Amino acid sequence: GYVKGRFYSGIKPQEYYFHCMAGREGLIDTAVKTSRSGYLQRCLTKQLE
DNA sequence: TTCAACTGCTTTCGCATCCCAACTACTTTTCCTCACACTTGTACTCCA
Repeated sequence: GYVKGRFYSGIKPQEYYFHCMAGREGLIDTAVKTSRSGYLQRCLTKQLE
């Protein structure tokens, strides 16, 4: 998966497929990120009100 | 001096049995159109 191609000249189909793998690894991490810090701040602000 | 159930909490707006009907039947509603049995003379002779 070492892409020697550049976006100016376009990338080959093998290295097009690996670059779609790196494009989905960030989008799946947002998909596991539903509700994280909304209840941490509520617990602090109720005591420290 | 510990095991095991009862325990409230993850966000931030807005999105998002009874009834009905089918078709074919049979029937009622009545009103209209005539016949079927009875009877006295008259006719054709009947017996006097």
